[PDB]
Amino acid sequence: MNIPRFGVKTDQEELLAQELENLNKWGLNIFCVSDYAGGRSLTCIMYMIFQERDLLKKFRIPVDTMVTYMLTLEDHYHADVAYHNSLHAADVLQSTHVLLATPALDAVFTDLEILAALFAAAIHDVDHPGVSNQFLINTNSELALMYNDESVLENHHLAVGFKLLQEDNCDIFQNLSKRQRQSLRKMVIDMVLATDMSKHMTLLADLKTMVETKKVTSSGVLLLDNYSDRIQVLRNMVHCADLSNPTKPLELYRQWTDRIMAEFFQQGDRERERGMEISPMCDKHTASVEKSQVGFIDYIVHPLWETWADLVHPDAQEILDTLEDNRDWYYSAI
Ligand SMILES: CC(=O)CCCCn1c(=O)c2c(ncn2C)n(C)c1=O
Ligand SMILES: [Mg+2]
Ligand SMILES: [Zn+2]
Repeated sequence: MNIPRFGVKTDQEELLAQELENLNKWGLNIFCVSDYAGGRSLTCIMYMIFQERDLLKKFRIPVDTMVTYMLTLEDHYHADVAYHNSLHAADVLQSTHVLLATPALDAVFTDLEILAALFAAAIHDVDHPGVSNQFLINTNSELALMYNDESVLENHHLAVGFKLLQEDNCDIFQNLSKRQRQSLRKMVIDMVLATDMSKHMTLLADLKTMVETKKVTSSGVLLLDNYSDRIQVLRNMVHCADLSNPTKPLELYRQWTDRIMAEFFQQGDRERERGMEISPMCDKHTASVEKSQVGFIDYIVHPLWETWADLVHPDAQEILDTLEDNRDWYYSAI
């Protein structure tokens, strides 16, 4: 291919150039990006980010190969799924891109660790069917049997993300050294596996413990002396970016909330048809969208982002406020 300016073919190039000025900002509107990029946000944003960080040249990644992988990856997100489609992936990627550039983490991560995090973010939900792990377990699916009921979807996301590199002209890591490929794989595994919600408690516990014994340079920049600490920060970062929806401008968060409930209810419908015990928040006949988000933010999202903010202080101060404003907004919408 000839490679379009912003990676994708668009009829609204300038309206798109407008939004991409927010590429490095929390305030980026990915819904607009999707609209202006013919529904290919993940391909667009990943291309932009990779140019922005000079990652194509750094790792000697042919552009045509990069674009072919990204389109392939995007195609394996399900368009009929309400929330867990390529838009969610583009969102999580871009948030991750911002969280990497946060001042308190300046010159901490290697280029490889950066590359891994962005690759993990992009693939973390590929080929999601629109139902939870427990649904795949209860139905005795092939997937749940392969992976022994443990992080089924997440394991599936890793398998699919990596196997796609083998489709014609998709090997974006072809010029990486063996050592680097080995190392990237590990990091990506750890990060994607950390997006299983049942890992959240331990993840946050470790992050909290990290925060209490943190050491800083003269500048305010965090000092992560060794590898083990860094991947712990990377795991939490992608996890944060994954649950970053309620930290965004209210206009966006509400649209995310609508997408997730549609997905949730659609599972519930299917659970009902099959006479299965309905999963939490999936019963359209008894679910309070507004209560659920307040519980979610109170028990999961605030504790998570608070701890992250302590770690990167004071870089996340505005993000934390926005979460608290959004919490309040949903509290009063009951
Ligand atoms: C709007 C948004 O952030 C959806 C992505 C998170 C999905 N999600 C949950 O995972 C969840 C939840 N409550 C408990 N849990 C474990 N809610 C409300 C939720 O949306
Ligand atoms: Mg996931
Ligand atoms: Zn996700």
